[PDB]
Parts: sequence; structure tokens; C-alpha cells
Amino acid sequence: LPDSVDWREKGCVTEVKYQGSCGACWAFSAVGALEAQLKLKTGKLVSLSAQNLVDCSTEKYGNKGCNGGFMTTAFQYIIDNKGIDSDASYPYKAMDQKCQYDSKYRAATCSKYTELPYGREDVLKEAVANKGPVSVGVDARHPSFFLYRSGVYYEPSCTQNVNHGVLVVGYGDLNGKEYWLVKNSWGHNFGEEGYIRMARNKGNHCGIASFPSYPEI
Ligand SMILES: *[C@@H](N)C1(NC(=O)[C@H](CS(=O)(=O)Cc2ccccc2)N[C@@H](c2ccc(O)cc2)C(F)(F)F)CC1
Repeated sequence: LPDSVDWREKGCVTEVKYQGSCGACWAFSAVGALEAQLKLKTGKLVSLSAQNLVDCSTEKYGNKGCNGGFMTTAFQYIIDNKGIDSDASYPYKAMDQKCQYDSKYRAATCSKYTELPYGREDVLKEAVANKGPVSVGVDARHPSFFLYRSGVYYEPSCTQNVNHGVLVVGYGDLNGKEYWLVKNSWGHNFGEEGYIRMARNKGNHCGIASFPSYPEI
């Protein structure tokens, strides 16, 4: 496998989004993963509707909109629904709304998703290298996470109890420190312009490799 990967260099990553006070991290993680696939399949980079998932991938999928959800069930919703609208056609309002999906605004589809084996960082590396960006859950409950500004994030108090949905868009090493390149959804002002480099191959740090999954078109 290549020593480093950055899907932003292949134009497969849309710009960082800001979820606001709505717990839609899972929805942003899911669309971000599909956005890369759509780019690989059609050649067009398009932001997909996180709001679409918030309002429609609900109870039936075990999700609670602005109060949390799963990236995997979000993927299944897209498969079952036979589509997902573009962000432009179904804009993010940071609040729970009635489902307003309309196939005339469909911007992507999904045929299946894959959940990687628990905590295998090498397997995650392979997926990121050969498949594309991967949705993952990380433990982001620690004060240090919120205050992260640069370098490689390592928190002694992190655990494998994930609670925040994000997107791994690459990996590499910075000054002798291996890391996973993570796209967050707290706006471009968080970390390094919306991104955070988290410790890689450090005992599944913050549970980043605990529950990885990626969709396919
Ligand atoms: C992000 N804004 C938000 N967190 C979640 O929605 C969170 C994402 S996750 O990656 O931890 C989901 C996950 C957990 C365990 C194993 C694989 C994936 N999901 C939360 C959640 C899930 C389902 C419902 O119905 C509500 C909430 C939780 F509880 F799992 F962390 C809100 C902060």
C-alpha cells in the first residue's frame, strides 16, 4: 500500500461543512463517503444533502436526526430510497424537518455498503487506499479534541467508546508520527481548516478503526 494517501488531491472531497447545534455528524460522515464514490464513478464532485438524511433516514433506520444516528443505516436508507438529493436542492438547516425527498433532485445512488472488521487499522488503511474515504466513529468527548489546532492528535484519555461520526479521507506521517486524515463537520474553523490528523497505529486510538464503513455505487 502507498505510504500516504490524501483523497483531497484526487478531487474527491467536498468542502468542510458546519453542522451547528444539530447532531448530524453521522449524516455528514455518510454523505462525505458517498461524495467520493460519486466523483470516482461520474467524475463530478457534488455535495450531497445531509439534511435529506436527517429528515428521512429516521426511526425506521434507528436514527434520531439532530440527536444522532448511524452512518451504516444512513447508507441503507439511500439504497432503499434509491437515491439522495444534492445539498443545493435540499439545503442544511441544522434542525429536524419533515422528509422532503424528491427524486427530481437526486444527485447520487448507493447499491451497498461495507463495514470493516473491528479495530483493524491495517484493514482500514487498505480500504482508504483502494476504495476511498471511509466513515468512522471516534471518541471526541475530550476537551483536547475541541481545542485541536495542528500536528498529530494523541489523547491519553481517549477510549474506544465512539460517539462522533467523521470521515477518514487519507493517512500518512508527520514528523515521525503516523496519522489518519479526518474530515470533521464543525466548519472550516475547527482544527486545520476543518480537518484533524489523528494518531494512527497507536492501539486504535479514540476508536477510529472501531466501526469503519464505506458505500459503493
Ligand atoms: C454527531 N453529531 C453525534 N453523534 C452521533 O450521531 C453518533 C455517531 S457514531 O459514529 O458514534 C455511531 C456509531 C456508534 C457505535 C458503532 C458504530 C457507529 N451516533 C449516536 C447515535 C446513534 C443512533 C441513534 O439513534 C442516536 C444517536 C451514538 F449514540 F451511537 F453515539 C450526535 C453527536
